Amino acid sequence: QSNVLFIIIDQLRADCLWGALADHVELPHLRALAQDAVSFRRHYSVTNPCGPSRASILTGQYAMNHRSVRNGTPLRHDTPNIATEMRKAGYLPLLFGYTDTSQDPRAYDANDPALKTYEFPMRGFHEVTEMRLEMSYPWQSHLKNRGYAFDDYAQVYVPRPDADGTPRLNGPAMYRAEDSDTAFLTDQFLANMPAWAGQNWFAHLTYIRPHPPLVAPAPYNTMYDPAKLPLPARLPGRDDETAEHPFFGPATRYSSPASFVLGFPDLEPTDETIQTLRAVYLGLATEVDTHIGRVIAHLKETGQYDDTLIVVTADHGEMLGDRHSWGKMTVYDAAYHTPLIIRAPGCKPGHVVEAPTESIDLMPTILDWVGQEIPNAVDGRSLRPFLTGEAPSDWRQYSFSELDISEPLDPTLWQQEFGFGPSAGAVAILRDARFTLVEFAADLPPMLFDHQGEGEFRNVAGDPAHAADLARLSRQMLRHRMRNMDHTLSLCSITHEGARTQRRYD
Amino acid sequence: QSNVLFIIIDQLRADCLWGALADHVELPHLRALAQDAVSFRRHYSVTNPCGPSRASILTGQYAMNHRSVRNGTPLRHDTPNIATEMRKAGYLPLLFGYTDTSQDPRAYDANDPALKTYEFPMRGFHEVTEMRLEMSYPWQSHLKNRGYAFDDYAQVYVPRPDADGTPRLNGPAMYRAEDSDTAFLTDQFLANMPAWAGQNWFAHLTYIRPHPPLVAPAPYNTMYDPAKLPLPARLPGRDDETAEHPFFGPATRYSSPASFVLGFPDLEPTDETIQTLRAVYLGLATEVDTHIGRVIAHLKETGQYDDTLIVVTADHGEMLGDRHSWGKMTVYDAAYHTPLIIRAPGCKPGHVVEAPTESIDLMPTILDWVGQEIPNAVDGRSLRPFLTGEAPSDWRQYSFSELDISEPLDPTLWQQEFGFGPSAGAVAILRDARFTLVEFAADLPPMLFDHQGEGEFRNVAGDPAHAADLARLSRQMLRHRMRNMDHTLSLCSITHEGARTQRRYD
Amino acid sequence: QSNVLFIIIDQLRADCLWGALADHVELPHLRALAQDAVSFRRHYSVTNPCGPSRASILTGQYAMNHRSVRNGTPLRHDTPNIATEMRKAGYLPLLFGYTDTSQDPRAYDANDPALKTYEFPMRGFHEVTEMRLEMSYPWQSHLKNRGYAFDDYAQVYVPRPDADGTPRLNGPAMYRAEDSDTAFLTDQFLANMPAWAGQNWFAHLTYIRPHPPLVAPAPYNTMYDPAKLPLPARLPGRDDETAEHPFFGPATRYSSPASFVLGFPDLEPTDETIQTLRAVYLGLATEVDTHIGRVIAHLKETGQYDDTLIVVTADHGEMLGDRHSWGKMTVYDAAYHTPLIIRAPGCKPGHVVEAPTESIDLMPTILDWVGQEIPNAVDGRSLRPFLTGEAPSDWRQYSFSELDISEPLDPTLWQQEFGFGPSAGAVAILRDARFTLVEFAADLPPMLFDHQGEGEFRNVAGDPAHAADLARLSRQMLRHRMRNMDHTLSLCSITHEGARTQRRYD
Amino acid sequence: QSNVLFIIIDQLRADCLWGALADHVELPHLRALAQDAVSFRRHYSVTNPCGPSRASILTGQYAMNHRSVRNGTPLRHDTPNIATEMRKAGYLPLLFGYTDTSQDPRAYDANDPALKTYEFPMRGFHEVTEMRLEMSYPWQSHLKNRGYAFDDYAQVYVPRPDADGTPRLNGPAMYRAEDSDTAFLTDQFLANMPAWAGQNWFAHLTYIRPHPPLVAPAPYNTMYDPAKLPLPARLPGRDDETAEHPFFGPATRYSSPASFVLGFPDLEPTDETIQTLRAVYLGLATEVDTHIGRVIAHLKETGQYDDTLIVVTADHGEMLGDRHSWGKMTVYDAAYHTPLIIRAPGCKPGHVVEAPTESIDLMPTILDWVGQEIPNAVDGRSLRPFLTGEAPSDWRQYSFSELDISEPLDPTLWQQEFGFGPSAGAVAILRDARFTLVEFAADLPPMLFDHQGEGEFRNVAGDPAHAADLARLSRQMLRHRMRNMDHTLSLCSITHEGARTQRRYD
Repeated sequence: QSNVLFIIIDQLRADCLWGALADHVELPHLRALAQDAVSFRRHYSVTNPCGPSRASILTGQYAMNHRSVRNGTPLRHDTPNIATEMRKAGYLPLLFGYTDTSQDPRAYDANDPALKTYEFPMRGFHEVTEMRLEMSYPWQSHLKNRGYAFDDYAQVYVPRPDADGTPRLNGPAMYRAEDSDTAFLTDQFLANMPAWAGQNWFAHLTYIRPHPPLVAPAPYNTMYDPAKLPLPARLPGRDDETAEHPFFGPATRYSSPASFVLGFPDLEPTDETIQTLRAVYLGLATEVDTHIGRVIAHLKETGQYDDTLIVVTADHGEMLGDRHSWGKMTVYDAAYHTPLIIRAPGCKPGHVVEAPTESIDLMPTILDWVGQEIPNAVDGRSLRPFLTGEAPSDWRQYSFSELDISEPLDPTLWQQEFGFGPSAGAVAILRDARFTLVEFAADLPPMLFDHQGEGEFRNVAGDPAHAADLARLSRQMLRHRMRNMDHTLSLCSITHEGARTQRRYD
Repeated sequence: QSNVLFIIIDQLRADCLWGALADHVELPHLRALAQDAVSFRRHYSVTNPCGPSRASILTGQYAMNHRSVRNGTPLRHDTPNIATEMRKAGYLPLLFGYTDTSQDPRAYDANDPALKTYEFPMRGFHEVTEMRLEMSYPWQSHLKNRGYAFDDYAQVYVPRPDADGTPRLNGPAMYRAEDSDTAFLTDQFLANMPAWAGQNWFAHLTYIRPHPPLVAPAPYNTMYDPAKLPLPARLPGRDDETAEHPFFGPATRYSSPASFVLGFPDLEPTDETIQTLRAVYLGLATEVDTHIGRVIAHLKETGQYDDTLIVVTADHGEMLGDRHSWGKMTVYDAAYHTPLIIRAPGCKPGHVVEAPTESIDLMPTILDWVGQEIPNAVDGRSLRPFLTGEAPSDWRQYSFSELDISEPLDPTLWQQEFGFGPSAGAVAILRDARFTLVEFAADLPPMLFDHQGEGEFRNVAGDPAHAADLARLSRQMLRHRMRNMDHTLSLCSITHEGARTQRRYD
Repeated sequence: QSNVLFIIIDQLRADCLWGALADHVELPHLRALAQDAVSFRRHYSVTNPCGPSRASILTGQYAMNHRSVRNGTPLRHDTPNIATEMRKAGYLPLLFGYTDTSQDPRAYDANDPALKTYEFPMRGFHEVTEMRLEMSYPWQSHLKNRGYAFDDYAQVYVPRPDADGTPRLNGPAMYRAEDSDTAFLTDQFLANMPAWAGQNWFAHLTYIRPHPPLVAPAPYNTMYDPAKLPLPARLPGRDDETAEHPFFGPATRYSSPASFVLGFPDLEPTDETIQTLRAVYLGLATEVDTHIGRVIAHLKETGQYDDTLIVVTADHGEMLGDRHSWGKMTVYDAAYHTPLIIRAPGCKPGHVVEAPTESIDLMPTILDWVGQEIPNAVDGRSLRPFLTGEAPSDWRQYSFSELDISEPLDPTLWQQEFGFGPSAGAVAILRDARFTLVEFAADLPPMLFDHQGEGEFRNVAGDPAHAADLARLSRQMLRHRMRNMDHTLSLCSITHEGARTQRRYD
Repeated sequence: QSNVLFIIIDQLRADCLWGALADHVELPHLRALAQDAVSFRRHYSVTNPCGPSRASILTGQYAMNHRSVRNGTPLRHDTPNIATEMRKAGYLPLLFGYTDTSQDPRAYDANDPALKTYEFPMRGFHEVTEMRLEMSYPWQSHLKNRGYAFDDYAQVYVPRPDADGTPRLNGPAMYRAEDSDTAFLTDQFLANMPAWAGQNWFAHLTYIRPHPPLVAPAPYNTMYDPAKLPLPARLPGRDDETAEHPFFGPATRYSSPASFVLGFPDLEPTDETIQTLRAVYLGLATEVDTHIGRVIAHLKETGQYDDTLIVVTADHGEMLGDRHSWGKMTVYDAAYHTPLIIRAPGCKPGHVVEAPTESIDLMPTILDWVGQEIPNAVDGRSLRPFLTGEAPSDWRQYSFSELDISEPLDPTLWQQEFGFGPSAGAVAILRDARFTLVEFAADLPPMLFDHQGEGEFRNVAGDPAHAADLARLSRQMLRHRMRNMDHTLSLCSITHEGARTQRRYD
């Protein structure tokens, strides 16, 4: 009677659902859901990459609090999360896919498998289908049982070359559409959900696609013509990007078209190459949509659609060639701006939210809706007021994101160039109505983007005419960090009668 | 072979040992130790009051990390501390006094005595003598057994009135000097240490005095003439103090001479009153000094002096009427500037350190000296290079302190006047060679004190001529927060072979 | 290169593989494995029912040590088990089916799903396929997706009635053979194991069948003619069984043919009924065998058969009408005597073991073979010496089993009749070469079965001619309990240099 | 309002307070308390020695359950004890002395001081004064400060030799009576208890004396003439003792007069020697008595006597030359029979209890009286009904004791002579109204003592006339083990609504 369906699409841009790229991709099921629900237009990931972003989404805390700042950085074992809190509400959190959680070494034996991968499922989640990108054993066994020939898992991602053996960038995937990673995970959800109907269930479905190595099964590989797509938003050359801030030198080098596909090691970043990858990515998104329609159809068929809290989002964005860069290890909005659709029984269908919302607001929304206590450790705030077309009077007027550009055992390109250590790798972003401020822990100058001017296309931090804006935004950023320190026990008080707690948000 | 003697005097100002007040107080044993050891002249508490400031000293972390931000705010049970780490080195940490540790409610039964007091001993410490200000059962029993008449513990702190019954502000204490709180604790140390000689011991001895309720046993009560003491450093009136920044309104109103003594509820803050309290305070510091000489004499007599790491400091300072304020719930240096003497076998005797040192540097110094691994959670750095007259090239160039002006269950005077909640109570101080910057989490403007100008006697943050200094120092403060986030697991990495760690400090 | 395949068949009698019933059932794959491996002929479960038996098999301890004495009795969270110990060896224990583990309430939130079922998976096991008898959600969803009509899970177990609607006892199951519980679990193993090939895997496959509610899909339902089967071994009537020991009154009443099937509430225990249930049970065993052949074929096809430790056993026996009783809540051998086949690279193929072996010997055998330390808590001993046709000189000369006939919240039929409480429900069995002794914690007399006389068909404990045998066996039983008390820390010693441990078995 | 005073005298025989030795020793304060309270005449320790016997008293469990079976054998960290349970009731358990608790290696760092001694204080106890026999640092420091000359702690226990330097067996102790171990501990209790008056306190005071090395300060050393004392109860020679059962060979050889004193390595067990040790022991018991009178006087003086639950007992007994043996590593009653006096407001003064009581009954009595839930793990039963002169109808009809004659790292004299390992060291004793039965885990025959015949002076287990009594008592012993298995979670049940518990005791 009270179900929770939490879908995370890895790496889908907000502008593909609504915005600059929306008219160049077919997303009917996601657009039909938005039409029958609440869409959040100013929704941003609080951190990057995949690991820190998921840690934040699943714990409801900023990276400065949860401290799983990089892929492989452990998360404290006693950190309250959506699964642990939903278990207190009597739910068995069902997992279809991955959580990308780096386990606490203090909670396991040194030789335990859980400490050998940063793709490991988070404490509290009950895994029904394991579908981690680097280990998709059920999907790999499915392809082997289907009669697909592959001596290595990496061979599965190589696009089919031409008849003459010539490698083809947008060549169809070695697997048919019905045997794809997207189709298979959806099939596993539909093979396991029927018996859960009637009881209160919590299902967490995580789609990797669209995501590198970029390959799509027939007909999605060529469904979109690269020649009819818009070119990425970028300055004329890679050196013009690096000229805006020295940070962009390592950023445009971190990822490339050559690292986003398998079988093309010497791949040149030409307009033909860039547009092909862009078309493959969009085809993978239409494939995800198609399979999401089947998930929705199942809820309607079982009469469970109206009695379910549906949460659809993307973990982080993707540059997609924008600003001569790929991936999400950068400071531009496209790496953080993510779609968010929430359907709840009695919500305002077709309602569009313009207020800044954060990835950390998801966990408290779910707990609020089920009627479970939100821990004080949670930095995020429930989006429930927005569901009935309203809003809280004391809402955020800016959004905040973090990044870490250090790696403890293998120094990053930024560390090799600028010479900072792994305690000074933190980057912070503050998105104000007019400005975007970027501040580094390391000895790198701030970035300032004026949306009333050139926007993200010009770093104006060195301009003395913007000194008062720079000082005001940086104090606003300083205050945010001071107002959002670890609240696990900071609102508890030791009194003569015992320990007494104060609720963080009223 | 390797002993550790860690003495902490509560509320002793740095300027009493060396500085403005040094010539008005006799501290021969502390000054003799400084002459035979290393003195740290720019040593500051990283937080306040007692509880937070004790949590920082004993954990080696900033309050932003340990999160025991106010008296009664719980400290995480799994937080590494000097006692837990010394236990790994094979030491039994002996406690003579108090730690003022607010226990983790998650680690105890709801009705446990440990959760009813914020004066409770820290995990790992083995208590030999209990001597917490609000308790002191061994000392209270010593007083009853010696035949002192008192129906309430609060009666013990009331100064002896005149023969005619007239209350006397600097009246001698009810107890004789040999029966005092200072004498009794020293006697308990000397009644228990003889059998520890020969074995490697770690003793932690904590003197409350000098500390309110201000009362000194004969002859200390009147040893210093209030009429011959210098007046406090202050602006002419209370309104001049508060005109500098609104924070000082509630800050000068938080403590008073009337709250620093027992039996004078209507006590007027006259110059006669202020100077009397100041003379009583200095008399208690001299009595602490005489008893510390007995502790040193014991080490020399047993031939344990040369083979012992001696650490002598104060937890925090005391305004003592300076700037029309009392206590340590403020932002001025007198509340944080603390004496620090370190004697180690082979140190440079009489060496004076001018580099900025922090209270969090004590725990890593002890661990380094015993040869025990310093946890990555520790924000402080070992002072060991300074002991042989050297100094690390990458050492601190500024000091950092924090305060919390909010109370979750009982709103403070600042909360009542300024309207902020318990998530916005944080204050931060950055002490640069020239400037001191104060920044609030709440919507209160910064403070800026120029030490080449009027010093602390003028807040220059609103002066346009200091706008560039203000912006530069605030970025330096922002970077400090970003460079010192929780390091418990942030330097650990999940690899294909298991979890691997990176050492924080060089 | 070093794999572990651990198969548990729930409720299969030892005499079906080799013995009295072997010639009346086809088990070719299990018999082919025995021909190419080591068979253990005197193998007994140390406890009953399913829960305590599994607890013992998975922990390697007697019920007197693990204390999970009934279905629903919690097992201590820190109890070392095969999964926790295999995780230390670097294995991810893969679960296909169930463990029937009652979780520790001290380790979970009061409202957690893990505390609402005693079928919950054991700590350390990674569940790939959930197949718990009372909740087979993947199998129930498979039947629903296949187009099977059922409004209740209990309807799935009702045998197909005749054309005219007349209920038929050995009617075929509502599901076809390819859609059965046995077939489905085997399919899930084969859908997930291919990608594990090459790496060291540990797979735990648990078959419920043969087990009530007795129903078999076509053609297994009628494959064996009830008219050509031998009748159960029993005294002439139910009252003759109860006359041997008053214990047998509640035992023959606990289970019945009517409780072993669904859709026959008034089912009479006629010879026609008893033989039909017996034929259905044997058909379910041939179905299990058939699917085990597919598991073996997969290992051979992948070239993983010779490099795998294969362990095949049954958890507990089944009375199957023997002694006018059904199930395993009794003291006769048929309830405990279980098949055991172990194949290891380099073992003696076709070797038959006659020495008494216990269910607790499985966990130490696996750990020994992988080269992982066996905890001292483990009461069982490695069967590795028997694999090369040898045996240890200090082996057991008797086997030991336990049962609990109390229920804390709902008093059993034994408690209602004899009037004992839930601290006196323990029963103990000692199987000597000649005698079997049964001793009760409650005020019920012992049982003594002389195999050189009438065997289990006559309780001779009241015969004064057997007083010396009774006294000798009871002292042997007393000594066994005293020699097998909780060894978790009893072999550890606190010394002046620290804690030192002594290995339980050399 | 509700105080708990728990005094434990180490090694005081029951027959010294009332019985065979009572007329040869002055115990006025203990006898005055018995006259104003309830005395338990059939009170026995459930295990031995000190460590196991202290673990049973403080946990309320049999050694078969708590498993700290020898000195140095760790006790599980999560074992509920009197201190942990009293902390739930809001009490701070104050310790004056020792608990002799072997800590759990799983709960501490490998190098922790707590894992280097089996005299370490039990979890939950708040140590006020440390006074363990192998340590006693406060008492050793009291001795150095008072000016006693000793270069080694062992020199303190050497009796003062004659003027000519001739060693004297009953020579006065080096220290004066006012400086003794007994006097000093009492002084520490009285120096710390005054400030606890008014509040609800729980004080645990543990006197080592009477206990080896046997030495008494003047005038106690010679207060009793060894020539006027009765000789021990024994068979004529050592070989007569050992002829009764081979166990007594190593048991009479384990301790001797030479091992019960310091400075006499070649001490002959003559009647003069034996009687001298006996007179010294009785003199130390009289000195314990004088100091207990001061503890009682304090309660009366403060008006806290009538409002306090007073529990006075001994941990175990002492052979004292009886049966040619010393100490408590034996099976005779003198090693277990201990005095027990309980005073509670409203009890029947002068009431004498004859029912069998056990050391495990103390913890549940205290918890019951304070109104705190008794855990199911507790094997003991509250003695509260007996306090008002009543007796439960389902009370004990026999008492049960255990011993362990094995040592994991250093094989005992029994292991060396009989050849059994450290899993077979358990001994069990059952005291019936007429018989005493002794059963070994190792292959040693039982002992049977008829109290209507020769008592303990003849082992009658081999007599055919006692074969039926032997079999009956051994079944009663078997049933006791089966009725008292670990109850930590065995009465908890996993249900569809969660975990539900059943109360152990009626």
